[PDB]
Amino acid sequence: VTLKESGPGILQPSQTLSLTCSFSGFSLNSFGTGVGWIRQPSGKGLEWLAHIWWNDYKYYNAALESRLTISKDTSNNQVFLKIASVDTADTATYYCARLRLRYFDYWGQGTTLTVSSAKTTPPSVYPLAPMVTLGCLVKGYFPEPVTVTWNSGSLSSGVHTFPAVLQSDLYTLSSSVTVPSSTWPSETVTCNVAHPASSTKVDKKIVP
Amino acid sequence: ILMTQSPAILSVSPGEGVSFSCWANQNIGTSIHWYQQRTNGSPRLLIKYASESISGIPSRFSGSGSGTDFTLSINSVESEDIADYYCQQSNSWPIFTFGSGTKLEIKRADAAPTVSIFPPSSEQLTSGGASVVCFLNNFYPKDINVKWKIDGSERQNGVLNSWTDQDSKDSTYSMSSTLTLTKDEYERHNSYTCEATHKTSTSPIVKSFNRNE
Amino acid sequence: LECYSCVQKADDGCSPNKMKTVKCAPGVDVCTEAVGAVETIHGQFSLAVRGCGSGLPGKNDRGLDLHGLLAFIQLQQCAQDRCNAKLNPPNGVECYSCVGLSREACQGTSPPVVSCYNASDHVYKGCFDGNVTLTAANVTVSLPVRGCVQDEFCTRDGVTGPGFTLSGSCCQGSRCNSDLRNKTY
Ligand SMILES: *[C@@H]1O[C@H](CO)[C@@H](O[C@@H]2O[C@H](CO)[C@@H](O)[C@H](O)[C@H]2NC(C)=O)[C@H](O)[C@H]1NC(C)=O
Ligand SMILES: *[C@@H]1O[C@H](CO)[C@@H](O)[C@H](O)[C@H]1NC(C)=O
Ligand SMILES: *[C@@H]1O[C@H](CO)[C@@H](O)[C@H](O)[C@H]1NC(C)=O
Repeated sequence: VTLKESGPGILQPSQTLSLTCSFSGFSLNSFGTGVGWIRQPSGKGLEWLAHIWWNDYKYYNAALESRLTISKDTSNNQVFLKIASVDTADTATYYCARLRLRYFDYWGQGTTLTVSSAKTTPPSVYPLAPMVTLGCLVKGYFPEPVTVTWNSGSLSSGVHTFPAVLQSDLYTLSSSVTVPSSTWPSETVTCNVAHPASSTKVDKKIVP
Repeated sequence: ILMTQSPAILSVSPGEGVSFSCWANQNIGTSIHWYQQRTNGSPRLLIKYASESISGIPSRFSGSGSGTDFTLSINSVESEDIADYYCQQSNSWPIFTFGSGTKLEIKRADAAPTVSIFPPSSEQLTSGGASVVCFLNNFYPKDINVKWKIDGSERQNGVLNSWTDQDSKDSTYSMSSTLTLTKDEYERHNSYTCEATHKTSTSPIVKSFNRNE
Repeated sequence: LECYSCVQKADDGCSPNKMKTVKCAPGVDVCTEAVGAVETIHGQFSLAVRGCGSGLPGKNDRGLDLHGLLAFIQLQQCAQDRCNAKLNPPNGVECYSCVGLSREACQGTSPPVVSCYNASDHVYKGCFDGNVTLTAANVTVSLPVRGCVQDEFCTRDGVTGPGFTLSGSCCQGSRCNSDLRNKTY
C-alpha cells in the first residue's frame, strides 16, 4: 500500500495550491476508508487539514474551511487538495495518509512546498579561512536545497551543515569542518556546493 | 478537545524504559493513536486505540491508558528510536487533532562548545557585504545563548542563527551565528567578538579577532 | 419566498418529478434542505427534508459515529427563492439488515440477514437495532436501522446532530437484533 503526493514545489503568495495524492494497493470504495491531508511546517507539529471518504463526504479543518476544497477521482486512484490564496504560513511539508475509519495507517513521503515570491537564484559561495576548524558560507540562494560536501564526502567527521535561514527572502547556511592542524594547509580543503534547482555545482578551495 | 504532550523533550540513554504522556482535557475513551516520525521521514503509525499494537512495529513500543491520560512506552530504547512522537485523537470523528509532539533526545555528558570565529572572505568584500560567522560545535545541552559585541558595544541587528539536529555519533548539538554588515560598516569597526553563555561555564566562552591583525 | 418542498424516506420523495414548490408563511425568511445519510457496512440510505425554514442562512455539516454506524448530515439554509436544492470476507456474525426499508418491512424477523465483516480492519461483531430521525421545516422523518456494529452491549445509545438523531440498542450473537425496542438497562 503506497501513497505519493505531488505538488508545485514553489508558489508565490495569493496563488492556488493544487496537490495530488496518487495511491495504490487499496481502494477508496471500501466502507470506512478515507484519505486525508496533513501538513507540517518545518520544525513544527502536524496539522490535519482535510479528509475525503469513500462515499464522497468531506471534512475540513475549520480554521481553513474557507480556503480548502478536497476531491477525489476513484477511477484513477487520486485525491486532490487545493488551497486557495496561499501565504507564507502555507510553507510546509504536506503528507497524504490513508484513513482507516479513525487513524492514518499509511502515509506518503510528503511533498515540500515553499511559498515565496523570490525566484530561482544560484548561491554565492564564500570561503571561511581563519586541531583547526574551517568552513564555507553559502549565501543568497533560492529555493532550498543545497548540498554541501567537503573533498566530495571524503572529509565526513567533524562536518556540521547547518539548517538554512531566511534573510530578506533568500536562504543562507554555513558548513564547518574540523580537521587536525597537521593536514591544512599541507593538504587541500575544498568546499563543494550543489544547488539542484538551478543546476549549479561549485568548488571553493579554502586557502589561508 | 485539547491534547497536551509531555514532556516536549525527553533526554534518554540507549536501553532505558521510557514513557511519553499524552493528556486530554476531556474523557476520550480509548480514541488515541500514536505516530513515530524520524527526522526527514514520514509519520509512522505505532499504536492504535491507546494500546493496540500495529503489525510490523517493534515489540518494544507499547501504549496504555484510557479516559484522559495516555502513555507510550519503549521497553528498550534503540538508536533508531530517536524521533518525534505524536498522539492523535479520534474522539470527535470525523474531526481529527494531533498533539504537539514529544521529541526523543539522547543523553550524553555535558560538553562545552568549541567556538570558532571567521572574518568576511575577500570575495564577499568585493560584492559589498561582510558576514562574520561564529561556529559553536559539539556541545550539550541544546540551550545556548550567543551575544555579539563590536568594540565592546553589543550588536542588536544583523544576526542570523541556526541550530543543528542532534549529532548521530557524539550526541552533541552545534550552532552557527552569522553577523551580516555592509562592507562600509565592517571596515569602520576593529573588534568582533562572539561570546556564548552555556551550562558548562559560569562566564561565557569568547572567541574574537581584530580586523587590524 | 418560494422554496422546494419534498420529503425523502430512503425513497424518491425528493426526486425531480415529486418535488413541489411551496410559498412560505409571513415571517419565515429561509428555505431549508437537510439530508442525513446513514451508512452501514452493507449499505446506506438517506432521509431528506426540503421546505420553508426559520432562522438564519448558513451551512452546517456533521459526521457522526455510533459504534461503527456512520451518519453524515448536511443542513443548508439560504435566503433566495428555490435555493434549497443544492445538496446531493465474513466474520462469525450475522445480523438482520434494514437499510431503507419501511417500518412495515423492518419488523421482527422479516428483514434480510447480512454477514458481518471486519470493515476497514475494525471488528464488527455486534448487531444493532434502532432508528434514524431527521427533523427540518417543522416536519420529522424517521426510518429503522439495523446492521453490524462494533459494540454488542449498547442500550439506547445515540448520537445527535442538527435536527438529526441516530439511536438504538446493540446485542451479542447472530441475529440477536430481532427486536430490541423493549430492551431494559
Ligand atoms: C426506533 O423506532 C421507534 C420509533 O417509532 C421506537 O419506538 C417505538 O416504536 C414502535 C414502532 O411502531 C412504536 O409503536 C412505539 O410507540 C415506540 N415506543 C413507544 C414507547 O411508544 C423504537 O423503540 C426504536 N427502536 C429501538 C430498537 O430503540
Ligand atoms: C477481521 O477479519 C479478517 C478476516 O476474517 C481477519 O483477517 C482479521 O484478523 C480479523 N480481525 C480480528 C481482530 O478479528
Ligand atoms: C414492552 O414491555 C412492556 C412492559 O413489560 C409491555 O407492556 C409491552 O407490550 C412490551 N412490548 C414488547 C414488544 O415486548
